[PDB]
Amino acid sequence: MTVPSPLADPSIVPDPYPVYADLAQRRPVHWVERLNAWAVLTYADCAAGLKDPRLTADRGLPPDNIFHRWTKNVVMYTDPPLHDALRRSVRAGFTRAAHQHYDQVLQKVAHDLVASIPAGATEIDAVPALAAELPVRSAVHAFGVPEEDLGFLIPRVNTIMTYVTQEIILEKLTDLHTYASELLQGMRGKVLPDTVIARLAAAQDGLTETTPEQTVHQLALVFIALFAPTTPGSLSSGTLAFARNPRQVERFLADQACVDNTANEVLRYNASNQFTWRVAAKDVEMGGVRIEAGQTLALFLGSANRDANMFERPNDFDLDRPNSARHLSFGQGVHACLAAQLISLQLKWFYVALLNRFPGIRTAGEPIWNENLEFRSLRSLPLSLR
Ligand code: HEM
Ligand SMILES: [Li+]
Repeated sequence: MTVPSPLADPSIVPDPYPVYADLAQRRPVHWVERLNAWAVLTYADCAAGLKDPRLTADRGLPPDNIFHRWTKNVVMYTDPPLHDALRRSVRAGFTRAAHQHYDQVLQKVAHDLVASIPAGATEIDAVPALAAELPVRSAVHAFGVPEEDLGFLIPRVNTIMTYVTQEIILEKLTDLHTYASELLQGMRGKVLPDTVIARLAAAQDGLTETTPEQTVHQLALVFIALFAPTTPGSLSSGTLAFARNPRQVERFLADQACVDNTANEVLRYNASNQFTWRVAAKDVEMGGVRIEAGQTLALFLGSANRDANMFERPNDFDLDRPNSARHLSFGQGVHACLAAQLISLQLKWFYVALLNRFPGIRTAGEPIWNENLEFRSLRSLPLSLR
């Protein structure tokens, strides 16, 4: 627990993959002091870890604080059986029928955003112009966040997501709860019909295994996830991958199977959430290391996704890869991303619109990355359009 590791250093965020690969070969499970946790780097160990009921997500200041009340009442930080009740209680937003509707909505929203870039424009910064914007348009039109309430919501989520005191974070999380409960009573903006939130709102008279107060907690989680840097990061990193791989732009334009695999290969190529957290409920052994009950683990999804044992030539962005769907960028098992299909639709329709209008995208200078590996996301992506 005293051996140095570079994994929590901002210096590796621009390109963490050679670091992951060097460390995995020698110490696939090892202690990272700045994370206060055991890093887990291989695909096999990350996948086992996500499936392991001995590893809890219940990670939970005065004891009645809102962070504790929130975490103990949302799917992301609870274990079965409560987790499973909480997850069933939001199923109405994410049915097969709902996704057939979101498919159509997201095709149009992505098309219209890309079409708003003048055809004669020669350059853009694809992060603010596109990657930051499409998730907001999707939040409004697919999820049903009222357009008129974005001024309230987005800056508060940005503050909560800061890489600012503990007091301020508790205040903004309190505000999200206030907003969520008032939204459901018609006191805030108008929720568009047939959206995720409209469906959840209509389901509230039918609760059987969760409480109205838990709906409020979970909606606060949804707002944080919606405006987190994860969706922008996926959009911008995939845009960079196409800009650096013109042969894959060609394959995308030539082959519907490549289009169909684009969301998953983009997600595999760069996990936005490069690691997620677990706590050992009981002693476990991983990577030859005895991890004791109570200790924290960081499962490096981003490393797993470039493990050559699962993905041959893992550093190739390859739309013809046959097993891209095995990526761990949405996790796996109990806590697998609630919005996985919504996100993959958003990604698919973005690249359809982008590469048909601007097949000639290329970088116009070096991309600039952020400094937080956990929520890894380009700050700027200067892009020539022609
Ligand atoms: C590219 C965008 C996104 C990525 C890469 C992503 C990634 C993830 C990952 C890795 C997990 C599993 C965490 C774990 O096992 O500890 C997860 C869970 C979750 N995600 Fe996403 N997410 C994205 C967008 C969203 C959005 C927009 C929403 C809005 C609803 C969302 C809602 C959730 C929820 C509620 C969970 C917890 C599910 C449960 O515990 O049962 N995610 N996500
Ligand atoms: Li940043």
